[PDB]
Amino acid sequence: GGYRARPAKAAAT
Amino acid sequence: DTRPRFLEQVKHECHFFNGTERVRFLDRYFYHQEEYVRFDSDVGEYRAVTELGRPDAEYWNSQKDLLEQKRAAVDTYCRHNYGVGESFTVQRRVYPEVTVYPAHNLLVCSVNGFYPGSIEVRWFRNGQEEKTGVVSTGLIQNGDWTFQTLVMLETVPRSGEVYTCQVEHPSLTSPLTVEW
Amino acid sequence: AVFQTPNYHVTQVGNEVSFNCKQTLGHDTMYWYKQDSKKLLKIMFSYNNKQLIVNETVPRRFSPQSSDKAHLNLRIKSVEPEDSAVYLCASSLDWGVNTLYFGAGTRLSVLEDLNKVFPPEVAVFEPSEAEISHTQKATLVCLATGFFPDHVELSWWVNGKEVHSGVCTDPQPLKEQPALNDSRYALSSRLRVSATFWQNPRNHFRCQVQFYGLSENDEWTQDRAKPVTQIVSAEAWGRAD
Amino acid sequence: EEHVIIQAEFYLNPDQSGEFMFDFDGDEIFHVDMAKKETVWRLEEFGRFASFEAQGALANIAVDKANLEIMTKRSNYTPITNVPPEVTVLTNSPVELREPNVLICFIDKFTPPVVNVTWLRNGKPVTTGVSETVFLPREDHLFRKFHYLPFLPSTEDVYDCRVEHWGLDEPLLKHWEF
Amino acid sequence: GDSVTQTEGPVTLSEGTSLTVNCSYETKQYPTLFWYVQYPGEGPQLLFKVPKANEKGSNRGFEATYNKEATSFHLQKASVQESDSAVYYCALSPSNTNKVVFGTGTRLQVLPNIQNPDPAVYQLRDSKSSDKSVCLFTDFDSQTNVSQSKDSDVYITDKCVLDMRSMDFKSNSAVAWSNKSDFACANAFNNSIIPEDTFFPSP
Ligand SMILES: *[C@@H]1O[C@H](CO)[C@@H](O)[C@H](O)[C@H]1NC(C)=O
Ligand SMILES: *[C@@H]1O[C@H](CO)[C@@H](O)[C@H](O)[C@H]1NC(C)=O
Ligand SMILES: *[C@@H]1O[C@H](CO)[C@@H](O)[C@H](O)[C@H]1NC(C)=O
Repeated sequence: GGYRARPAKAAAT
Repeated sequence: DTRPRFLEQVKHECHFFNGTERVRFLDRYFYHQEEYVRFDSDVGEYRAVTELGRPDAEYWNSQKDLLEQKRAAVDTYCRHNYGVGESFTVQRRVYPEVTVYPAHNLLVCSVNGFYPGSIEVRWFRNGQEEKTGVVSTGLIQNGDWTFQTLVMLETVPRSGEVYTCQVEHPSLTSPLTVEW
Repeated sequence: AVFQTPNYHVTQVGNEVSFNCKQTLGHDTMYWYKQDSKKLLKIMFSYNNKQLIVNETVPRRFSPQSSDKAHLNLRIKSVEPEDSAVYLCASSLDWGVNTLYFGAGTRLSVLEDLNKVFPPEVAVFEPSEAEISHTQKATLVCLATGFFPDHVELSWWVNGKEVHSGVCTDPQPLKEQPALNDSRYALSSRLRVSATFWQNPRNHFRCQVQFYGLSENDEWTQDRAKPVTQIVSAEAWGRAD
Repeated sequence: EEHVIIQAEFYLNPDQSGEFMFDFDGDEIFHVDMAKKETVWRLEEFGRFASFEAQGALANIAVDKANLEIMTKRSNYTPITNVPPEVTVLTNSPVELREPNVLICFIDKFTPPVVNVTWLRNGKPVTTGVSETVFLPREDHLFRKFHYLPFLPSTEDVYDCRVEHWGLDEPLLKHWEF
Repeated sequence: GDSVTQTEGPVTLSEGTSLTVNCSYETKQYPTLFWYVQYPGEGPQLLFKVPKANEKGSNRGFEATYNKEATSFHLQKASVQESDSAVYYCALSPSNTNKVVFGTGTRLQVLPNIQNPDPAVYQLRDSKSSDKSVCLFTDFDSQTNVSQSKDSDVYITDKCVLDMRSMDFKSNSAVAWSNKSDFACANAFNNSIIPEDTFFPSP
């Protein structure tokens, strides 16, 4: 079984 | 070194109640040690915890495909990861080792190396459970996926009644008893 | 959306090419894909927030660049003939599994010899009287011939305005000499109107082919005029008989 | 039934340091070694029933590094406030002479996640057999850490755990005898 | 080695015909599956996606079920329209990262049903700005296939369908031209099998 990462979101600028 | 430090933290949290029957997902961003923006699956959208994160909440909620991706996270991310490690995390059971010794007005029952943390330890004196003068170190996490605890009963140490330490753990179907 | 430039480009083997892409979706991840004649759609590069994620291209021939998360640029240092393809730019919400949103594509033709580049010759042919009396309709035919490469966009203009109804342009060109590799192409198009509309002398019909060729910066050292990007047209007015 | 799984990431400046871990009810499932770009499971057996592509972690750290610069500007460059750690030393079994055991130096409730930890046996540093965990998350968003020293108990040897932090004016030593 | 295998070659159907585009995948990870469509002149575009192992996707009358037992994602539509002519791409991507693998891409061409065929070959002229003379084969039904010319100095285009929208009128046409005076409209398309009732005007 493969774990799935929640992706990190890029902050506003 | 004395120059200032700056820390950014992100925590993606999954909360499970009665297994995967009820799941709550939390996408949490922290500057230093202060949450500034958060997605709560109960809320359904990114909300700003402090004004520092109000720029991100408006931006992220507007992105195409974002809310659909995040509103589905409890199924695609939380519930999925639960099952990947269920067999060695939720279902992990480790029977403890129980040692009894004195310290001799003080008598200690040392329960070591068990998983999960849920345990119940009682002290019996000739079949009678003394409920006073019972001190425990609490449950301590060893950091290596095992727990341990020390529960002591301050009792007159005399060569009469038999002293039995009884522990109950989700790894054992029957209580475990060590006799002094 | 997803916008790419240029739409078309032709150059010689050994030159440098630069493509550019912008997306307004707010997405963190962008992609370059190569699409070939046989509809093979394979990945080249992937960028997430100005950082390289995927690279499936040959070791050092290409030079992607992302100054911003909304921009993704591609650069071929020295083009080979095998670089002739359509290059599509895509975006996705983040680097996890997601829908891809594509651009219109950049059509790049890499040639060994720029003197194979020819603009089209455009002619229009007026409806047949027999078709007018048999079907009460009138079809004009437009022939764009001798162009290379097939970077053309044909359109029809009636009374100064572009028209789409009654129009059929061939989806594929036909090679004038199908044996040769650098054969020049031909293209046909039809505009069908009612016979009364064609029979009005006040009506103007024009077939326009927009060719995409060389530029001003290109050095041309040959007899004919420089085959630069240009529009070539042919026209006919309606005839009462 | 009731459980909590947390994917915990951070990036620290100007140290340029980042970590990526999974936490299950307070224990580390795995972390991603940024240097080797490898997934390190807390228990070797975990790697035979599950898997994780470290590539996604490295991508997530790169986003946290860029976002940190953005957030530092948002706060008008307010730095983190140091918080000294709480150090505790203990063993994982009752201590018996000449029976192998492990000392556990537990460092808790501290930030930023930068610590110097040394095992001192009779005042002199010891690194033979020692091991440590990565920085582990906390509900109050500080950090905790474990250091281990396997040893053979004796009446001759004493031990300390020396922890250096920026919230501490001087090093911190936690002793253990018997 | 993730791979996707789709129906080979171009598919051509009369409108109103069911459609089936077979797609088989192969992967060691748990994937989500996609169908992309690429209409003429545009880039690829999501038709639908199915993240869950045995679920169904639908859009625009298209439908495909993610059969994990058979590792298939066959696309189906019960009645294709002329507006469905495009290239269809089956794709998979692992569910832990966007790593999309596309299939070869099957071009679908939907042909209209011409209800009142009037096949005929006409000759056209210009302002004699060109030395060619074109022949137009028009108003034939969609059964007819035009054959490419074998003479190298004779050029024959494929059939093309135009729509006169205000008249609800569709027609097929192909163009043939040459500059040799040997070329005539009566023998231009005779490499093709055309309707026997084809109208050849006296020029
Ligand atoms: C959890 O949900 C299942 C669903 O059928 C139920 O049978 C079970 O009793 C629940 N457990 C608790 C502790 O409520
Ligand atoms: C940021 O802090 C500096 C020093 O404390 C101050 O001079 C400046 O005005 C501040 N800027 C804002 C926007 O508050
Ligand atoms: C650890 O030791 C190094 C070497 O002197 C020093 O630069 C650093 O500041 C120390 N860190 C802490 C937290 O004491």
